[PDB]
Amino acid sequence: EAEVQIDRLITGRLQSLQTYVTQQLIRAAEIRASANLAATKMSECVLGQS
Amino acid sequence: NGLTGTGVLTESNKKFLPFQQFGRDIADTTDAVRDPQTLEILDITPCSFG
Amino acid sequence: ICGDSTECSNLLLQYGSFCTQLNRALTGIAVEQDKNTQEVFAQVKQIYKTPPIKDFGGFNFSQILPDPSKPSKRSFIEDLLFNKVTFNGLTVLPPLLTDEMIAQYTSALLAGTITSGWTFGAGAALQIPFAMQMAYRFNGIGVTQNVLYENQKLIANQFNSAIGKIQDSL
Amino acid sequence: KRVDFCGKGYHLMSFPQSAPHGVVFLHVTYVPAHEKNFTTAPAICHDGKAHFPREGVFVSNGTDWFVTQRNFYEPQIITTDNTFVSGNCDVVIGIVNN
Amino acid sequence: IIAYTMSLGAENSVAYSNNSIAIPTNFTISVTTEILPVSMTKTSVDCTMY
Ligand SMILES: *[C@@H]1O[C@H](CO)[C@@H](O[C@@H]2O[C@H](CO)[C@@H](O)[C@H](O)[C@H]2NC(C)=O)[C@H](O)[C@H]1NC(C)=O
Ligand SMILES: *[C@@H]1O[C@H](CO)[C@@H](O[C@@H]2O[C@H](CO)[C@@H](O)[C@H](O)[C@H]2NC(C)=O)[C@H](O)[C@H]1NC(C)=O
Ligand SMILES: *[C@@H]1O[C@H](CO)[C@@H](O[C@@H]2O[C@H](CO)[C@@H](O)[C@H](O)[C@H]2NC(C)=O)[C@H](O)[C@H]1NC(C)=O
Ligand SMILES: *[C@@H]1O[C@H](CO)[C@@H](O[C@@H]2O[C@H](CO)[C@@H](O)[C@H](O)[C@H]2NC(C)=O)[C@H](O)[C@H]1NC(C)=O
Ligand SMILES: *[C@@H]1O[C@H](CO)[C@@H](O[C@@H]2O[C@H](CO)[C@@H](O)[C@H](O)[C@H]2NC(C)=O)[C@H](O)[C@H]1NC(C)=O
Ligand SMILES: *[C@@H]1O[C@H](CO)[C@@H](O[C@@H]2O[C@H](CO)[C@@H](O)[C@H](O)[C@H]2NC(C)=O)[C@H](O)[C@H]1NC(C)=O
Ligand SMILES: *[C@@H]1O[C@H](CO)[C@@H](O)[C@H](O)[C@H]1NC(C)=O
Repeated sequence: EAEVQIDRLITGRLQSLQTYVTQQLIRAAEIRASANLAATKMSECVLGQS
Repeated sequence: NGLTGTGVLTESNKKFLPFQQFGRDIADTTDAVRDPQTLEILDITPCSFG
Repeated sequence: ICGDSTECSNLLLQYGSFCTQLNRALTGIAVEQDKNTQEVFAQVKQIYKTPPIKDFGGFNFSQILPDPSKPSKRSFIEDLLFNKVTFNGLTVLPPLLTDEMIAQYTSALLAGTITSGWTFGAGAALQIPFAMQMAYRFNGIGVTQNVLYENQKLIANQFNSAIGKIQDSL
Repeated sequence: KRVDFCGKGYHLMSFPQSAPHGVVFLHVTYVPAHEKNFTTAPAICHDGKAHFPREGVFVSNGTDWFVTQRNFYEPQIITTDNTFVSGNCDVVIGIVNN
Repeated sequence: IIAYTMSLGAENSVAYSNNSIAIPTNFTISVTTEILPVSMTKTSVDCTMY
């Protein structure tokens, strides 16, 4: 039944890891959108008059 | 003293008080312990990986 | 999950391949971060340098140009910005580009836009005195270039005042 | 007109082509080359008046002086048709006699 | 295999002066590609079968 105990630990920790990974993916998508905006602004307003 | 772990043991300059047994920093991470025979402020550091 | 335990590893082995996808997602995130930085900063092909003598018609750019005395080769405002803002199986990977290279790109961009105008964004940079570049820019916004050539001193003075105020506010 | 949106350089036109799950754009752009050094000046003082170019810039190969369009070398003789007058030649920094 | 430090690119000092300009005399016409995805495959999945 120790193996049952480790089963409980495993499922809990794996669920926590999955939630963390999903949050990371969402935040990275947001950051990528902001980076695209920054690159467009830098190309259009620094290398030429907008 | 029945507490099992793995790491590298180094002399530590932490200032305990005569009634503690083992200190820590955060998130239930044991950092320094006191050997029953000598009563020395040791230190625990995880073995390197990557 | 296991923390160096054989039994936990054996029990986790029968949960299928969940960890490969987990590692693959984080690797994609890291590669995306590197691509983001590279595509937002690496905009030019060569590294430009400002001339040793700096007489830009009265405009003063000393606050933004890099200072060779500092080892970081960063400007005043960059230093202010950098100063103002502050293991159980997890690791942190260093960025592909160090800060010195980012500073070098910024300096190259600034020198190119301060000497050759907007010409360096299309082909080869062509030199142009700074006053008659601001003349072109006023012509672009809808004001005849007579205004700049008649109020150059006032324009430069109030530009310097604005940059000083922005430095103080930051 | 927005710079570097589609193609590096001044944009002329584009052509689309299909792909299995996307599109391919062919951008046609204009890029200058074979530049030459010249000596410039912001305005021209004449009869005590200041002359500015309607559209172009003043250059000279050593003498003469000419007006030219910005993106292509095509000198022309300076005339009252392509220049306009505003004020006397006493305040501009860089005024030249001609 | 050789490991080195990145080269950010070429290096040049543009010739700036307060009474000198550079004007082009000839031109070239260039054609460049750009590829953009717009769609992906449509899939459907049933529970009781899966
Ligand atoms: C451009 O602005 C800078 C502001 O930092 C000027 O540098 C100051 O100049 C004054 C006058 O000599 C000195 O008292 C300060 O100590 C200087 N500050 C620093 C940080 O060096 C600079 O002189 C200005 N440029 C010109 C051409 O006047
Ligand atoms: C600058 O260009 C002008 C125009 O081409 C040159 O003037 C001509 O020079 C040729 C060569 O001697 C003469 O045959 C023409 O009669 C000139 N045209 C005039 C005077 O209207 C001028 O020589 C050039 N200067 C330099 C220094 O290259
Ligand atoms: C371009 O810069 C040069 C060098 O700074 C200026 O030449 C100076 O002109 C003044 C005014 O006649 C003289 O008193 C100086 O002796 C000149 N310096 C040298 C080194 O010869 C020139 O006037 C500037 N041209 C502009 C601002 O249109
Ligand atoms: C451009 O021409 C004007 C008029 O010929 C020059 O103005 C004269 O300059 C001389 C010498 O400096 C003075 O003695 C006269 O008093 C000036 N006359 C007037 C009405 O101002 C002017 O110097 C010339 N510019 C250059 C750069 O030589
Ligand atoms: C335009 O004039 C400059 C001034 O002599 C010519 O020389 C160049 O000057 C820059 C900056 O001092 C150097 O980086 C170049 O290496 C120089 N070119 C040489 C030595 O061949 C310049 O060649 C002339 N032409 C152009 C297109 O700039
Ligand atoms: C502008 O550039 C074009 C192409 O770079 C030049 O045409 C070339 O001229 C040389 C010399 O006669 C020939 O060997 C090439 O075969 C030509 N190329 C083509 C595609 O025709 C043209 O002469 C240049 N014009 C100017 C004024 O510089
Ligand atoms: C335990 O015994 C050893 C050997 O006699 C001695 O060196 C040590 O000081 C003792 N420790 C305590 C806490 O009495």
